[PDB]
Amino acid sequence: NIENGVAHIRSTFNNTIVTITDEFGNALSWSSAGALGFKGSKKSTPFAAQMASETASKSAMEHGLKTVEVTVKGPGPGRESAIRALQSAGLEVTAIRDVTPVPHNGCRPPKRRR
Amino acid sequence: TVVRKNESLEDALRRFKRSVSKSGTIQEVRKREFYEKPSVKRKKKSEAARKR
Amino acid sequence: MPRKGSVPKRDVLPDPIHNSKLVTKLINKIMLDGKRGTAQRILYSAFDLVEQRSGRDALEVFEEAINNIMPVLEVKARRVGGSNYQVPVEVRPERRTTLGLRWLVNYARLRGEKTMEDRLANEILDAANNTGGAVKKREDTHKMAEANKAFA
Amino acid sequence: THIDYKDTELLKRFISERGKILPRRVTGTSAKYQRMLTTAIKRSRHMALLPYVK
RNA sequence: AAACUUGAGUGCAGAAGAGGAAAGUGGAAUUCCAUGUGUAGCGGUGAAAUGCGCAGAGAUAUGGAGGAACACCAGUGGCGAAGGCGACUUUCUGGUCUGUAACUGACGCUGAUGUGCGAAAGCGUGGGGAUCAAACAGGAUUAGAUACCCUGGUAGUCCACGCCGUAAACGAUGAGUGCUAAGUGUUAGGGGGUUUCCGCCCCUUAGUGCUGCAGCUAACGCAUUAAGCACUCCGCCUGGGGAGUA
Repeated sequence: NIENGVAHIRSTFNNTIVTITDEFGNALSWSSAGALGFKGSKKSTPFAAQMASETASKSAMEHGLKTVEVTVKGPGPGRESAIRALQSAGLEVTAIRDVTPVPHNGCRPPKRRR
Repeated sequence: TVVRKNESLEDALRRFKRSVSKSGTIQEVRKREFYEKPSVKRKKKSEAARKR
Repeated sequence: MPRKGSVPKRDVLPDPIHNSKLVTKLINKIMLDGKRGTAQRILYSAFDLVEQRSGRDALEVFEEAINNIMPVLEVKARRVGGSNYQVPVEVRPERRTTLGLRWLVNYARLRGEKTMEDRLANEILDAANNTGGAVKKREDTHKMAEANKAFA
Repeated sequence: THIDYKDTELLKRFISERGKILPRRVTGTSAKYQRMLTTAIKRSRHMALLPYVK
């Protein structure tokens, strides 16, 4: 359990969310932008990803899982600023993947916004 | 899905920023933010082809 | 002409006593209502008490006191509408010099004593010892521009 | 000639670096080659000789 | 009453195609459920709130069920009379184009009345119901709302069978056949010429675009895909409202 894991981020258009887990995903720790006193619409900032990443990573503490090999799963503004701020914790980011859900034209998306 | 090692993190990003821009992820989900009408994408693709 | 380009900034004349440009710029800002002599006499009697309450000569003490006044980040408002509209922007070196002189005088005028014989020199030794009232609003700018750091 | 859907090696230089199709704009093939290709690349996606995404 | 072969049609030989219909197969995503692990928010906006969560939410991982569509290829590309048609496979079936000239010998064109197809939204009888979503409910905005925005949501959206027969159903241009500068992309062939170690060049046929003379137009513009020059036939107009109404 020590120094082996998968880091999941999915920054949407709001509220960059990060959950770090082991290599066979079991949700070791997680944090958000709402868990740092960002109430609303400040969460869609790269500066919100500057603190939300390591405050789940450094407050994991159960096994010393200190490698991540992060996974990106969202179109957001704080996308690459959550892995740049992950080496502020310094956890040897070794395999970056953009695993985002892309449909094969499957379902009907919602209405246009006037 | 590309592994980048034997370097820093500020150079693996430079690989990853252009390994996403040369992919149908960001231009695909920006297209499907809202349902467009089934005859206005045929003109949207026509404007994105006549300009090339 | 502030839209043809930039205005050509002009030269000043340094002080005869301290041999310093920074002293004369302090003379011009404490010069209330064009009175050169009646304000310069007060500055020439507001660094003797500096040199009385500290053995060092005041030309060292002046440029040591203003470094606890001069901030490194400030707020310039950009018209973004519904956003925060408060961008933390660093300070150009000309405004870096001026805005320290501004806070040093504007809070020297709000003390208990009436004479600027010792209204000025008390706040200088406070700024020399990194305390007082003109220092504590630099930290107020460094708790405002450094709180909204999402616009670097 | 005609593209057979088992001949993977000549057929996987046309697949993308994730599993997509390169257009003939960037590959440089002709018109009728590209659509005789695409009915063979998609029978090879169905029998797991090539993925849909990697 | 005969004779002819160009028009028209059948042969023979090649092609190209999201042309239809029926039955199978497949993957990503959405939603819901079950479970593991795990902890305070998630969601949403110009800002918030309604809503959801401590009866474990979201996030993450595996598995399941179900409905709907078919990313990339994908292009001022292809096919069809139009509406239209986009995963893949098989069966059944329609049309066009090219080339050869064997054959039939004007068999042609247009077409009132008639008879059939005809997007969506509708309606009927049943199914199915995942997303989306009129009506409807609630929260914000505003000067004000029944609008815009947000949460939720029914008919519908989907299938089968009968209807309905209307659209800015538009190239706002009926069909057929000739004739009249050129230049240029591209699609489906054919004959050449080198040869290419499969790639060009020239000529021609049928599509599909963009430029542009003559000519035409009231002007914009159109211009071998005419709105040019002709001939045939059909539909239709003759001031605006009243009215596509009694």
